[PDB]
Amino acid sequence: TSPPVFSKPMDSNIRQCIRRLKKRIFAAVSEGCVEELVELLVELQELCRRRHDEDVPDFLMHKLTASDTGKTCLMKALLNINPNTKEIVRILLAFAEENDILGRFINAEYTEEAYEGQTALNIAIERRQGDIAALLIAAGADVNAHAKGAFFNPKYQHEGFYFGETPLALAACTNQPEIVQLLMEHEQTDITSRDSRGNNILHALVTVAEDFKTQNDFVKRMYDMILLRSGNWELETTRNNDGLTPLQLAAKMGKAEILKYILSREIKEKRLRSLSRKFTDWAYGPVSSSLYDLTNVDTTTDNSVLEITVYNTNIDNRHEMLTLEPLHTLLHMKWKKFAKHMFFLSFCFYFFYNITLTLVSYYRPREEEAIPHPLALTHKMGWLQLLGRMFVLIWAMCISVKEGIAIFLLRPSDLQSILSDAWFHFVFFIQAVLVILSVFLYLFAYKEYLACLVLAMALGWANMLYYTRGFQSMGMYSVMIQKVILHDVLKFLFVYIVFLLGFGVALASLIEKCPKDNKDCSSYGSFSDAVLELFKLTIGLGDLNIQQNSKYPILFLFLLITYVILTFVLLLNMLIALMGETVENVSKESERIWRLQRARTILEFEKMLPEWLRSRFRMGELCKVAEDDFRLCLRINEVKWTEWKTHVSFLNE
Amino acid sequence: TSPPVFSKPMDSNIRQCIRRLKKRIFAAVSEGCVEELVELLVELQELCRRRHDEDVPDFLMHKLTASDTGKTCLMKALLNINPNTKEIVRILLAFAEENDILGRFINAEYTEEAYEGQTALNIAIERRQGDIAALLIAAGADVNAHAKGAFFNPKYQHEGFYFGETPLALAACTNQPEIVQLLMEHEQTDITSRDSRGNNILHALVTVAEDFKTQNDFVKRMYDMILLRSGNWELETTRNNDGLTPLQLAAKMGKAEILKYILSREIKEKRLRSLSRKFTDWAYGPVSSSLYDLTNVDTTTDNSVLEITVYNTNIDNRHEMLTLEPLHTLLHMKWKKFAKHMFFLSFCFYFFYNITLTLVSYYRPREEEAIPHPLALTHKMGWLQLLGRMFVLIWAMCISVKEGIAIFLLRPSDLQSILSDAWFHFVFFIQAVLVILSVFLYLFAYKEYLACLVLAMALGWANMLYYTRGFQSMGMYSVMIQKVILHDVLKFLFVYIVFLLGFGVALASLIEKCPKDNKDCSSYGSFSDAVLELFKLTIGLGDLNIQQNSKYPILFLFLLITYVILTFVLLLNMLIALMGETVENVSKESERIWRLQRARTILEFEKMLPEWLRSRFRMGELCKVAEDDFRLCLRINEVKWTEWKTHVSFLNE
Ligand SMILES: CCCCCCCC/C=C/CCCCCCCC(=O)O[C@@H](COC(=O)CCCCCCCCCCCCCCC)COP(=O)([O-])OCC[N+](C)(C)C
Ligand SMILES: CCCCCCCC/C=C/CCCCCCCC(=O)O[C@@H](COC(=O)CCCCCCCCCCCCCCC)COP(=O)([O-])OCC[N+](C)(C)C
Ligand SMILES: CCCCCCCC/C=C/CCCCCCCC(=O)O[C@@H](COC(=O)CCCCCCCCCCCCCCC)COP(=O)([O-])OCC[N+](C)(C)C
Ligand SMILES: CCCCCCCC/C=C/CCCCCCCC(=O)O[C@@H](COC(=O)CCCCCCCCCCCCCCC)COP(=O)([O-])OCC[N+](C)(C)C
Ligand SMILES: CCCCCCCC/C=C\CCCCCCCC(=O)O[C@@H](COC(=O)CCCCCCCCCCCCCCC)COP(=O)([O-])OCC[N+](C)(C)C
Ligand SMILES: CCCCCCCC/C=C\CCCCCCCC(=O)O[C@@H](COC(=O)CCCCCCCCCCCCCCC)COP(=O)([O-])OCC[N+](C)(C)C
Ligand SMILES: CCCCCCCC/C=C\CCCCCCCC(=O)O[C@@H](COC(=O)CCCCCCCCCCCCCCC)COP(=O)([O-])OCC[N+](C)(C)C
Ligand SMILES: CCCCCCCC/C=C\CCCCCCCC(=O)O[C@@H](COC(=O)CCCCCCCCCCCCCCC)COP(=O)([O-])OCC[N+](C)(C)C
Ligand SMILES: CCCCCCCC/C=C\CCCCCCCC(=O)O[C@@H](COC(=O)CCCCCCCCCCCCCCC)COP(=O)([O-])OCC[N+](C)(C)C
Ligand SMILES: CCCCCCCC/C=C\CCCCCCCC(=O)O[C@@H](COC(=O)CCCCCCCCCCCCCCC)COP(=O)([O-])OCC[N+](C)(C)C
Ligand SMILES: CCCc1cc(O)c2c(c1)OC(C)(C)[C@@H]1CCC(C)=C[C@@H]21
Ligand SMILES: CCCc1cc(O)c2c(c1)OC(C)(C)[C@@H]1CCC(C)=C[C@@H]21
Ligand code: NA
Repeated sequence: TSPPVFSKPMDSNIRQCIRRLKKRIFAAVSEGCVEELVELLVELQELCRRRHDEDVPDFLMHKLTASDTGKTCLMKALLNINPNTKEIVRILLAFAEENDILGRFINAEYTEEAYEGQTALNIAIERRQGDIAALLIAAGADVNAHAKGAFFNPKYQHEGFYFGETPLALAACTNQPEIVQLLMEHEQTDITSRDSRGNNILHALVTVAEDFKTQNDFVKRMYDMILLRSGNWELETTRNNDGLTPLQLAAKMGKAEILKYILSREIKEKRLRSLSRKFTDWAYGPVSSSLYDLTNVDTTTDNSVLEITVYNTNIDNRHEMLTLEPLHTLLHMKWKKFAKHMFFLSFCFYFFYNITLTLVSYYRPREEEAIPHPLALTHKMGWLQLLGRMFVLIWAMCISVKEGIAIFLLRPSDLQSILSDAWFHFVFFIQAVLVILSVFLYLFAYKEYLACLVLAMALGWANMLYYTRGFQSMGMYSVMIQKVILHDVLKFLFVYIVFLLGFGVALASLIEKCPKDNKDCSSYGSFSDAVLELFKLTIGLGDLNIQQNSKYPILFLFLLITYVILTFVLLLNMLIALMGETVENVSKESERIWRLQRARTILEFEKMLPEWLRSRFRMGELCKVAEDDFRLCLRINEVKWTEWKTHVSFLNE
Repeated sequence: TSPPVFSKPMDSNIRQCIRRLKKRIFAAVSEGCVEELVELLVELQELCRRRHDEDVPDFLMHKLTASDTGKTCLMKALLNINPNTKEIVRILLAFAEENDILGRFINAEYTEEAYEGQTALNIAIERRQGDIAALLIAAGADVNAHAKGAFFNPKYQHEGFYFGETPLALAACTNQPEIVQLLMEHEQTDITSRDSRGNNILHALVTVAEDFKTQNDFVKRMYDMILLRSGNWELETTRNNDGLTPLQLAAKMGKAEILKYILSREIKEKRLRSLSRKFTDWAYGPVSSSLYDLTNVDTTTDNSVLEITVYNTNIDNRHEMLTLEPLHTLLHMKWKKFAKHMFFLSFCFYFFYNITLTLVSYYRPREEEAIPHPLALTHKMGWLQLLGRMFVLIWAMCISVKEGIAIFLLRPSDLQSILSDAWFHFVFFIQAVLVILSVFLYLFAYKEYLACLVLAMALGWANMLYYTRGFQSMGMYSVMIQKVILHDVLKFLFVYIVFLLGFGVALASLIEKCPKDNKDCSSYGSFSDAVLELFKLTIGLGDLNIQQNSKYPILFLFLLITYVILTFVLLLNMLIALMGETVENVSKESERIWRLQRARTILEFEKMLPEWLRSRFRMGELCKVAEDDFRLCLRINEVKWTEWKTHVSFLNE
């Protein structure tokens, strides 16, 4: 989108159009001027020794610090890498040593609010200068820095560089394993240290990964190395300010590959046997067992990876994120255990509810038809009453409440994206409200119950099409009728409704008054009649040259002909082309959308259950893995024939 | 297209079917006849020494020059390269030295008007003969040649070989860097020298480049080498006879890659720091700043690169030419600064104008309907008058003038290509003229104002569809409704209008006169009625066997059936197939056309502004780059995540 905008830049080589010794020093450090550096430092020290001792450190720092932002000559030298930067770095460090300012000088930080908190080690590590990083780390550097500020903590991507506000995080995110090892070995580096939002190095690595495989073993390898060399089950347990762990964060942001690696991370090497989650039990060829860990990947605690992966619509990579067992096996087990039967019961109850509405609407023509009303509570009807009158009115509320909650909990910015069941949550609620209001209307006198009851019946019969997601083959349609009617038949109206309006008045103006023939006498009378006739022309009912027309018959005929040739073709057969394109696009992608909707329904029904039954319908055992650990489990026996065949073919040939 | 045609050819090995010593010499130089060369030259010199001195040079030149075209034996020898051309070249040069004709002989030029002005050095350089080129350059050659004539200066491509009419230009355009260096080092070669149209070597290189990347670093590398070794900011400032610089010429002709290279040419090496246009300020990973130069790339002077890139329709590579910052950033800044609000104001004013027209046309049925007229100037109506009567009539003129200018400035051969906003410039003007003429008609008496007013209202309501280019999603339709109606529903009529005419008279001929039944009595009466009934059959109203038919009922029924099966299908459902193909073709290419039209609108509105506001809405600062230069600037902070990630992955692995 639009380029981001920042305050004063870090290093401005090209001076804009908007004290001597400091500028001399900055220019000298910018390029290779070793002799100039020596002379400038000599004269600077001679000037410095002109006053009392206590002001020597402050004066030296002020002379070597740019008051505009707080930049130090060392940072300028590091930023402008030249084939002889090492010598100037050595000279500056020695000069700092002379006056005993090897401290603050090294650990200098910006002052401008944009790049606040930066330090020399960050710049040294960024520019690949590993040797300078080692020198600074040894001498006096402070690894536990925090590069806060807008530039290092943008509101979103494409507006800054977020890496973790820590030298170790920057080294890991810029693919510098050697610097990572050097920093980790140093005792001062505390690996677990949340910086700004709440993020240990693992979260920083997760939030800069790629959404798929291109060639990058970089992020995955760095994450694995950090987790291993850490040697503790602690990094993957911390939480950020929003309360997420690296696994949950990877699931939420949509980074599929880190999630895949971390769900099934196996450590064959002995003596760890605890940071893994895929304890393999036995394997005899194609058949392979496993003991995947469900400690935080089952909808129990509050925010299991499954719920975050299913109930989020920001990303569109979810189709590959639900075949990353134990997610797939969990969904299958729930579906075959407690979610299909509830789905069928809901279908049957809704169908009988609609049939009851219709049979108390038409079969009996709502009554004897004298001065009647529907169900209400009138007794003395027996069998048809206690079922017909009650079951509807009760069950209607049972919907109005449930969906009423859903719309209340609907998050607009995310859930309004269609294909997230909102288009049905609205219609169910509208139908229930219509039935309730239909009853309440006549309940006083209000003889208008009909319109509302008929609207409710029509909406209910139309919405009963929602339940076609239970069958795989006839499940795509329920998506098309949405995707089309909000992608090709809604943006199309804003075009059509122009022409129909345009010619709607035009034709209505050429007409001439003929009250003489006892009535209208002409097909195109008022605006409404002209619009209706144009619509019937668009669908096709008939036309003819209308008499009683003034200022021309030819103009009227020409206008009608051009409307017909401009709407019945070249518009309708263009909307149809767009509709065909949309159907083709959303017909190949049938498995993904259907499976996603089935998962959403399964999770919704699982939530609907009470705590008792849900506790009964748990999955897993109490695996004892390594000498202290009791973690949940899910024994899933996988079988892979093609993979085993290709492996054995390419192995022993 | 058709092959080009030239006059007498350069070298005619195969004599056509349409003095001795000259032919002997030409034949000897054609192939390897060293001994023949020696003998012929000896006898030629013996003959030459038969007369006085003053005629010796002229006689020698005449004997060694072909009067038909002016070709010299040296040029013939160079054209027919043989494994022993060096020896004959040496012999001819020595012989020229003997008689002191090492001048004119070397600098010989054609006489035929087609290949006029050519010289030996051109032929030597073309044939890869670098050594011969060096020899000629050393001895007496004239580098500052001009190879004029039709063959070297064709009216367009595929009719000649245009390279710059200069040995240096030919060497650079035939990928001969060594010869280029040899010529540049020679002091006589003046690099800046416009030849025929006005072209320094840079323009010649720009006008022979490729429109995209295939493998050719050739043209770009040669351009870079010439510009660098020139070492001055002068070549990119000259102008041709049409007043364009290499940057502008590259933009106009459509060569995208040279434009891309020259907009963002960065010279890292110090001591130049002035031929660049991308002074990079700082970079800390993905985030990168820049100081792109807008000295001649902003719509200020008269013909900035932006205007030439947007307001030209000859090429169709523009879609990649508007993502070559600072063009894209300039467009974004203008759009978010002063072009969106004007667009919305125009939309609102046009919408209210159309609604006023409609409400003074229908809502009031144009009046009490006794003997009325629309707005005119009749007073004593108050609120509805001062707005209804004035705003339209005034605003109409405000359109008729503006569009009236546009059509006047419309260049036919280029702008008539549709998708260049002509299809709307015509309709707006027609609508305004119709409103004005509608008023002026009745203004005397002329009770025909209706037809014109209704036409104006219909056209205005239809054209209000123009404003759908402001929204990205609903912006394609404004292009579909043009492409389809000028590419599939216009070439289709010339077919349909045959059948409807063909059967139009045929069916009208089998009818028989029945004035006996008080009136027509038969559906297919005159030609007009038959045509109308056939059209209604095509769209669908109804049909039946018409009585009162002579010479057969069977023939009439067969003709109608074959028309229905030949038009209602196999023609309409073929136009629909073509329409679907066009919609599919122009639906994928939605971003490009919409962005191009948005850019055109932005530039048009920018032009519309007065000098004051435009001066207020400038962009850039007064960058001071290298020691003398004050040039405009545009600080654009770019961010590239994927590029940085792939670079770092492939760099330190
Ligand atoms: C008698 C007359 C009155 C009758 C009244 C009865 C009703 C008559 C009804 C009439 C409407 C009929 C047409 C419906 C469709 C039109 C488009 C639309 O609705 O949304 C569009 C605008 O996108 C949005 O997100 C809109 C959100 C609106 C609601 C926001 C609620 C926020 C507060 C919280 C809620 C508070 C509680 C609210 C409930 C109390 C959707 O388009 P999109 O976003 O581009 O979709 C993405 C599609 N894609 C993913 C394929 C790309
Ligand atoms: C959501 C998508 C679908 C939309 C709906 C579907 C498409 C469109 C709708 C279709 C339904 C059928 C037609 C409409 C209903 C009839 C009444 C009506 O509306 O118009 C009435 C008046 O209005 C006009 O005459 C309109 C004049 C031209 C359009 C003006 C638009 C701006 C309105 C003004 C803005 C001012 C702003 C001022 C600013 C300074 C018609 O008068 P009538 O002839 O007496 O009525 C018929 C009576 N009869 C039949 C008994 C004889
Ligand atoms: C009551 C009866 C009378 C009514 C009268 C009222 C009007 C009635 C109207 C009737 C016409 C209705 C049909 C319109 C479309 C037909 C085709 C067409 O017009 O151009 C076609 C011919 O291509 C051209 O370029 C034609 C240019 C013509 C104008 C030249 C003006 C030159 C002088 C300067 C101007 C001087 C001032 C002029 C103004 C004063 C366009 O086809 P194309 O070129 O192949 O298009 C490329 C498409 N592509 C890029 C997708 C491939
Ligand atoms: C731009 C694209 C769209 C084009 C328009 C749409 C498609 C075509 C048009 C449709 C509109 C409706 C029909 C036309 C209008 C009616 C009048 C008419 O034109 O014909 C009249 C005469 O002409 C004929 O009878 C024509 C004979 C056959 C075609 C001859 C073509 C050459 C013309 C000659 C060249 C000579 C060259 C000589 C060289 C040596 C018909 O006579 P009529 O029956 O008395 O009229 C009806 C009267 N009534 C209804 C009151 C009874
Ligand atoms: C006869 C008809 C009468 C009514 C006419 C009503 C007309 C007025 C309606 C609305 C006023 C809107 C004003 C704000 C938007 C300005 C344009 C804009 O921002 O476009 C954006 C694209 O936009 C999209 O990509 C959106 C895609 C969906 C468009 C749906 C249009 C539906 C029309 C009905 C909607 C209303 C529904 C309710 C109607 C009652 C791009 O612009 P940007 O983001 O600013 O660009 C900066 C960033 N960028 C350069 C990187 C892109
Ligand atoms: C023998 C093998 C057994 C295997 C395991 C069996 C399953 C597990 C055990 C039991 C099933 C689940 C028990 C808890 C029910 C909680 C309420 C509930 O689910 O409400 C829901 C369903 O509506 C009902 O369930 C109606 C209430 C009674 C359900 C139990 C019937 C008796 C058990 C009969 C058991 C045998 C059944 C035999 C025939 C299949 C409400 O949904 P809704 O109102 O439609 O939602 C409206 C909004 N929406 C449409 C957008 C979603
Ligand atoms: C207004 C209307 C009134 C009537 C409404 C009647 C409605 C009731 C009709 C039938 C009840 C069926 C109950 C059992 C099936 C449950 C779902 C199921 O199993 O789906 C399976 C997919 O299914 C397919 O892939 C089938 C594809 C063809 C579907 C055709 C539907 C025709 C509808 C008419 C049919 C009846 C014809 C006769 C009608 C008189 C998948 O489920 P699974 O296999 O259990 O999943 C485990 C394995 N898996 C996860 C790996 C996949
Ligand atoms: C093939 C597809 C092409 C593309 C689509 C094209 C779509 C075109 C859309 C719309 C145009 C179609 C015609 C609409 C008007 C016809 C009725 C009329 O004119 O008058 C009638 C209504 O008169 C009124 O004043 C009430 C109008 C209420 C709105 C009715 C349309 C709502 C459509 C909402 C659609 C939402 C759909 C959402 C889901 C998609 C009655 O007036 P009358 O006739 O004089 O009768 C006398 C009775 N009276 C005295 C009581 C007045
Ligand atoms: C607070 C933040 C401000 C940000 C910057 C604001 C913008 C910059 C500042 C100012 C806007 C530009 C000023 C110069 C206008 C020159 C004339 C001109 O543009 O004519 C054009 C528009 O028509 C008009 O502009 C009508 C004349 C009055 C415009 C100014 C209104 C008062 C300022 C209100 C300011 C607040 C507005 C608030 C609501 C948006 C004529 O176009 P047309 O006739 O349609 O063209 C016909 C042909 N065509 C259709 C093929 C093209
Ligand atoms: C589905 C699509 C298929 C493909 C397309 C197929 C297209 C086919 C095209 C055309 C053929 C369609 C039929 C046209 C004629 C019908 C009227 C007639 O015959 O007579 C009438 C006109 O009589 C005249 O003499 C005036 C004719 C003026 C031209 C009218 C058509 C202009 C179409 C321009 C279209 C431009 C479109 C540009 C944008 C696209 C009246 O005669 P009558 O009936 O005897 O009534 C008695 C009245 N009278 C006494 C006053 C005479
Ligand atoms: C089948 C796909 C889901 C669905 C269900 C509906 O109830 C309706 C649907 C779509 O489309 C709209 C909103 C245009 C209908 C309006 C009126 C009625 C009678 C029903 C509405
Ligand atoms: C919507 C695309 C732009 C557009 C605008 C128009 O005004 C018209 C358009 C197209 O098509 C033609 C020229 C066939 C129409 C003729 C008659 C009328 C009433 C309008 C004409
Ligand atoms: Na098709």
